[PDB]
Amino acid sequence: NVEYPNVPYLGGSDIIDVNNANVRVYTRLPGMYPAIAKKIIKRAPYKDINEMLEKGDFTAAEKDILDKYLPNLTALEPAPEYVIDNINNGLYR
Amino acid sequence: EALGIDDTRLIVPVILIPVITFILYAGFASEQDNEDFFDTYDQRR
Amino acid sequence: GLPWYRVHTVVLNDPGRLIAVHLMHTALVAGWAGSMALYELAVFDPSDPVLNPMWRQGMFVMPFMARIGVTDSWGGWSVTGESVANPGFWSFEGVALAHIGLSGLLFLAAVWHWVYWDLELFRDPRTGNPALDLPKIFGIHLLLSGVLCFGFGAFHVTGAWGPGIWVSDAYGITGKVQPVAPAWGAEGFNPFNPSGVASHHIAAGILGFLAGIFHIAVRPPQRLYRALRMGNIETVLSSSIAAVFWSAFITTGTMWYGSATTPIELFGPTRYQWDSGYFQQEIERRVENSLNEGLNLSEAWSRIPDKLAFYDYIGNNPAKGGLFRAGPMNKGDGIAEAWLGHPIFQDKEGKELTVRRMPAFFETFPVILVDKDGIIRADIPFRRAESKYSIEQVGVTVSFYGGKLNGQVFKDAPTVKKYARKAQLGEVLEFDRTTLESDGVFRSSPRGWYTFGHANFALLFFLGHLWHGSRTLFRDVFSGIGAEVTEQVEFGAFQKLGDRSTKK
Amino acid sequence: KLPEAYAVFKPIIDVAPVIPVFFLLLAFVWQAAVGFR
Amino acid sequence: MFNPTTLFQLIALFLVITSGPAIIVLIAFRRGNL
Amino acid sequence: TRTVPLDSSGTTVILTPEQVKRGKRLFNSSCGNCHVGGITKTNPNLGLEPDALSLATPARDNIDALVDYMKNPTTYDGLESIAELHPSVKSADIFPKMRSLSDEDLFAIGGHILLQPKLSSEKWGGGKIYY
Amino acid sequence: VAGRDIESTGFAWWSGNSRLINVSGKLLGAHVAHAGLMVFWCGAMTLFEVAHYIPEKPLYEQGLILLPHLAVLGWGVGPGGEIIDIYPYFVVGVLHLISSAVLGFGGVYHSLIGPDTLEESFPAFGYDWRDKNKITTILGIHLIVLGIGAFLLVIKAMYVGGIYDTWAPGGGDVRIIDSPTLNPGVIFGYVLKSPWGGDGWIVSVNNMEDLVGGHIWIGIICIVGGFWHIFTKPFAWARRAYVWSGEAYLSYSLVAVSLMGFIASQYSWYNNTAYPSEFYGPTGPEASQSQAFTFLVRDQRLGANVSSAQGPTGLGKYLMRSPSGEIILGGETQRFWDLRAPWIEPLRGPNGLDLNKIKNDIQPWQERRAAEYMTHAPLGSLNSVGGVATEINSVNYVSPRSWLTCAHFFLGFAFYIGHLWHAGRARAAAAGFEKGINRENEPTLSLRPID
Amino acid sequence: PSYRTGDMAVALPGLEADGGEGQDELFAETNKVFQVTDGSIEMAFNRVDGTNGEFSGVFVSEQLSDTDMGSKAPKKVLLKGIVFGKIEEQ
Ligand code: CLA
Ligand code: CLA
Ligand SMILES: CC1=CCCC(C)(C)[C@H]1/C=C/C(C)=C/C=C/C(C)=C/C=C/C=C(C)/C=C/C=C(C)/C=C/C1=C(C)CCCC1(C)C
Ligand SMILES: CC1=CCCC(C)(C)[C@H]1/C=C/C(C)=C/C=C/C(C)=C/C=C/C=C(C)/C=C/C=C(C)/C=C/C1=C(C)CCCC1(C)C
Ligand SMILES: CC1=CCCC(C)(C)[C@H]1/C=C/C(C)=C/C=C/C(C)=C/C=C/C=C(C)/C=C/C=C(C)/C=C/C1=C(C)CCCC1(C)C
Repeated sequence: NVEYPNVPYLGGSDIIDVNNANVRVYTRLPGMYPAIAKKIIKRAPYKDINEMLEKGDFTAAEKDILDKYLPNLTALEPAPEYVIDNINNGLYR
Repeated sequence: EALGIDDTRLIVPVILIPVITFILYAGFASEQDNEDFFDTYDQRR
Repeated sequence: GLPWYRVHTVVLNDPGRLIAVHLMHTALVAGWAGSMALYELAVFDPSDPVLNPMWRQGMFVMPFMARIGVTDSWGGWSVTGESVANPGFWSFEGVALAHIGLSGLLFLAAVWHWVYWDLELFRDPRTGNPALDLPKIFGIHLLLSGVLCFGFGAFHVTGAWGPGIWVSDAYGITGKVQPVAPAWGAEGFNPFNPSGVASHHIAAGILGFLAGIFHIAVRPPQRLYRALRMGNIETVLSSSIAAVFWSAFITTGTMWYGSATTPIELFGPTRYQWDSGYFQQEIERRVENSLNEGLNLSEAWSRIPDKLAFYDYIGNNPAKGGLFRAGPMNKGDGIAEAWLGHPIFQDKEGKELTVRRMPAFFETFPVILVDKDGIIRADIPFRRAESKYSIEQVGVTVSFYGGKLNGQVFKDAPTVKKYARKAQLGEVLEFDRTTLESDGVFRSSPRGWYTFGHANFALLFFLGHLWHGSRTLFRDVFSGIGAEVTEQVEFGAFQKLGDRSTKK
Repeated sequence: KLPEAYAVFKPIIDVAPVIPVFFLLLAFVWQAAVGFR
Repeated sequence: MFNPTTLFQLIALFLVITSGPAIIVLIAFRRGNL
Repeated sequence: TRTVPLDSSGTTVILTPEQVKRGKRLFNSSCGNCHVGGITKTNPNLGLEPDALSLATPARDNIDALVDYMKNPTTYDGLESIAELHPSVKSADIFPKMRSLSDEDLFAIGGHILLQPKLSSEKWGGGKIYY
Repeated sequence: VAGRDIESTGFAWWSGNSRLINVSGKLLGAHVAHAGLMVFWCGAMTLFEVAHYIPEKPLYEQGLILLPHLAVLGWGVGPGGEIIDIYPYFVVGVLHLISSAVLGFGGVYHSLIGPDTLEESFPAFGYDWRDKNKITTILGIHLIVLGIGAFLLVIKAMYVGGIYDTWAPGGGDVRIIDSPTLNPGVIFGYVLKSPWGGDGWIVSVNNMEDLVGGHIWIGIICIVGGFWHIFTKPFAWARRAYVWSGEAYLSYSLVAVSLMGFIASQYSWYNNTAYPSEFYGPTGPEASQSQAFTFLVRDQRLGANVSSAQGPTGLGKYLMRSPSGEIILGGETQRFWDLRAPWIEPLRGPNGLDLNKIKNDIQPWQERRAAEYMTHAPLGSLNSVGGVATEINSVNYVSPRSWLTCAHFFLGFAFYIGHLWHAGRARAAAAGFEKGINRENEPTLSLRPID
Repeated sequence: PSYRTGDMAVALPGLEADGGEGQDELFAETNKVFQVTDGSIEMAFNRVDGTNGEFSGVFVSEQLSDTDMGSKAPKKVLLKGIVFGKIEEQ
């Protein structure tokens, strides 16, 4: 769409929004790729962060990484234009 | 698929038309002399 | 028989019918001038000279009428925006009707000279053949042109007996026809000094008058007569075409680059005023001077005239049009209604941002916002790409100072994107689109169209000059060569090439 | 790599492929020597 | 500068490039049917 | 420049020009087909840009980390090994071009990888945009 | 000296080989010397590629085109396309070099000091171009020689060590071909197959059994036809049809070998059976499908549902549907869905790629092959820079398939041009107006005006 | 889902100068909206295999067509074909 206010969190800022961003934005955070982020993208829709921490099948070390990356991580309303492109998104460089 | 032929009715014209053209050409050739020559080409028609 | 491309060579040795066809061409040109003026008066809108001047409406001969005095109309209006109670005869309509009558008179004269071709004046008293004493004719015409140039520059331009020429200020705000005193120093060769016009015409008229006296008085040398083929009129044609395309190149340059003879209130601004930020620098200087007097931004930007902000706009750039985007400039972006004011773009932290202006090369330019340092702080994505510095993310807000939207602050993203896309083009204006059904692609000014037409005409007349010089210097071998060429083309047969007396 | 018994003859093997081009140039030189009769 | 592999390259190239012209020159010296 | 970090503590080593040239040649011969320009043609989510190497577990912004990756490559998280998929001296039988690289060769390759961000900056790992 | 100038032959120095048309012995010398040149290039380039061979890199990464030709035939090749010994390549090169010395001596002898015309000294070898019987005898002898060569290939493939079959289970190995396809239906349905996409005419031979069986057929046909031409003279229709002169025969050969050049270029570009990708490298279709297949594997293994991933246009991003209804790889590689490769056919069901076999039946060597082929795609430049034309000068790779295909397409077109030139001149010289129009009797002046 | 996946009138720079209202006539075409329409599927099983988990029959589908990302009216599509599936262990 022409107008979309919830797109500084698709990799343009520090805070990363789930269920609307590609797997490439988890490469900025060490230890969040290609593991962990796979669990985030597979079970995409979340209400907030705690829903991701509970519904995701995260092991204790993965939970330690999640505890390492609380503040640069959020969960907003899902947009189907970005849900369908959370694995490839057409970016390759 | 030989010669792109999938139906056997397609073979009837492909074989038949050259036969008729060969019949006309064979009349023409039977009108000819048809003995060997020693030249680059045959000037007899 | 004659080919189709040689049908006019029948008047080459017929002076009476040569004068007749010249009269017919002159009548056609004068009639075109009159009819073009009448059509432009039919399609001209004199209501708003500030935001809809004559160059926005595609007027072509109206600028040339307004350049040297004719500014009023019988309808009661002037191109300066004033009201004229008593227009007088020499209005736009008066000039057009005078040109139509002149065309008719020249047409009748052409008829007479075509019928009465065998005048005794055109026959040589010595030989009896139809001949023209071209050097003395050139002397007479040079004397006449010197008299006309001196009179124009001494009475018309100076206002001694005449209206003067169009003189504007440095930024095209207050321009009118004024008497012009000549400048005889080196400052008369400043092309943006209108005093140079008067001084040039006076001095060149005097020199041309003296040279015409000389050319009437003195016969040409035999070496120059044989070398330049002065008995043949095609050398006159060749040299005249050469001088004409020289003059066409000169006028093309002075139109494109601008001079005092091509003011921006008649032909529009130049592309180099947009490239250098001429009007932008002037507007910023005025705003800074008003801010130094204790005014706030609203009062400083409200003091900027609408004409000055209208000049600082890329739609008025002559280098933004198209070859086949025909029509007036109002057929493009539209008819300008109002100046919306200067947009100032602020992010969520209050830092000011300026949209980078579109260069004249680019049909489309990406919308990017830079800070005072020059770093990209916000932009608009291309069409649908994932973004990092978008307008919605940075939260860019735009506040307008001056103009119609003075004091208003827009914070919603679609409006901010719209106004940033407008500010990419320069000053933000309001355009009317339903009057002429404007498509939305920029069109060139009369300055640009004049430059295009006359550059191409000069380039083609260079070829014409080459052709006629060739036909002049090679008249004896026009239909081909003979058997006297075979001996000359032998290598080393003669010492000097082409000379039979230098045989080895 | 060549076998070590013949590895010292590598430069000749490197020169060898372009020799037919030298044969073409040799034909041209031979025609130059007879004056292109 | 001086490499035995490069030296042998240049020697072999010189012999190859001068064998044929040597044939032509020697045939021209013996006044053969060149 | 010729000075790249060596250890994870902050130790730096000054590379000889012969090492730089040999590392450039070996990187263009053994890694170029998949790491032209500092990017990855087969996994474009990761690259040889210093930000991607530094923000990794373990961080590959030093000589020893790069040599260890060339000896035992792991995933970006580090828990899973990719020695079957990525060339390594452990998998030199899998990838035949690795069988000629020694420890000094890996040292030169790592020095070239660390040395390129300081040569024509923003073009190493920036893809076709910075060409 | 008469016969070697323009005053005695009518041909200039730049057309001096046409002075050999009626000089049979010197023509034989020229042909034998040229054969020596060809064998010399074979030996010299074979030894050059042996000397430049790096045991670590594959054959297609080193710019070698003759070592792959020997690797097809099973010399020094282990299982999986591994080059284990290059000594037989050296043997081939040295044998060709010595044979080229012999052939060059023969060519020089017959060109310079042998008899100019063989028709009086050795009548069994002398000939006239207009004598159809002797020319057909020579043609039959050469046909039987070619049949013997084809049977040499057959003997190599069936008895002497075998040839490299890239379709052998496990990843390809040198295999004795014991049951060649002698069925004329298959062999001549290859010949009558369409040359367009999905069929490929005879470029689409996908197993060594068909190759060996049809080479048996070619040898039998060539030998039978050679004896046929040794014992017969052309029929009356053939005598009326063709021009009987040396230049006409040359033009016929030129068009035949031009067609062969085109066909070999397409063999090198598309076929991966007679041109295995372990040696010549992957084809363009093979490289694109390798890239798509490796991405498919990396997304099926690392958590991405490839069969339900909608692309940017609503089509398949990884797996899509073919125009004939099969499951093929999605993306821009959908045009290359006709690819058959030994590393993908075990993973291919009756409806295309079987998803269950993709997720279950992958052998690791197929992973290695697909990971190797996806990087060295046949895209290069004349200055040998790898990748697309918008790449930097750091990759040095142009595929041998590209070199062979471009060179032989160039030569096929050039020899079609030569065929047209020589056929036109043969007709004009037979009719007798190859030197220009006769001024005394111009054919056009004796015709009625056309309008 | 929409037929296509994921802000200017690039053609007309003079259209975005009108003042206050620029390129707003060509806004719905510019605003490519990802629209997820809904549909209903009804399938019946004509024959069911007992040895395996296979079933066969016909299906009737009703859904919407391309929206041009929210630029054209979605026409409803009626699809009546055949269906097959296997039921086994999860
Ligand atoms: C494949 C290349 C090739 C071959 C095999 C031939 C062969 C021949 N050409 Mg020829 N030619 C060629 C290319 C070739 N040409 C090209 C490219 C041109 C254009 C420049 C010509 C132009 C040309 C003309 C104008 C004429 C010939 C003629 C001849 C014939 C007589 C040769 C002669 O008397 O030379 C004598 C040459 C020499 C004595 C010097 C060369 C000595 C040898 C051959 C050099 C090579 C030796 C070798 C390196 C050592 C091998 C020995 C072995 C033991 C290892 C001969 C059959 C003539 C002909 O038609 O005769 C009737 C003739 O008039 N040619
Ligand atoms: C088996 C192949 C073969 C054979 C035996 C011949 C034999 C002959 N040709 Mg021939 N030809 C061939 C292939 C062949 N050609 C091909 C493929 C072409 C198309 C390019 C031609 C084009 C051709 C022409 C145009 C002519 C001959 C001529 C001749 C006769 C004299 C040749 C001579 O003295 O050369 C002397 C050799 C040279 C001077 C060396 C020249 C080296 C060239 C310039 C290298 C550059 C080639 C260039 C890159 C190719 C262009 C691109 C291509 C696509 C066209 C002789 C009967 C001539 C003749 O009189 O016929 C009776 C003649 O005029 N041929
Ligand atoms: C399309 C085209 C071709 C390529 C070049 C270019 C792109 C520039 C473009 C230019 C085309 C050209 C050359 C157009 C020419 C237009 C012209 C010459 C128009 C002129 C028309 C003349 C007119 C009305 C004259 C009217 C005069 C009248 C009643 C006089 C009447 C009278 C007479 C006859 C006797 C006395 C009394 C009175 C009343 C005065
Ligand atoms: C045994 C050994 C172990 C490992 C090392 C090593 C590789 C060196 C190897 C050594 C191999 C050796 C010594 C091979 C010997 C090779 C030889 C002598 C090759 C030469 C063959 C000669 C040839 C074709 C010549 C043919 C003649 C031609 C065209 C003449 C054509 C022409 C003539 C007839 C008229 C004029 C125009 C022209 C074009 C010149
Ligand atoms: C099956 C397969 C897999 C891989 C390897 C293997 C060799 C086995 C391969 C092929 C095996 C076989 C049996 C291949 C057979 C190929 C054949 C029969 C090729 C023959 C092509 C015939 C051609 C051009 C004919 C050309 C003649 C033409 C136009 C006409 C000539 C003339 C006539 C007769 C009519 C008028 C015009 C003219 C010029 C006077």
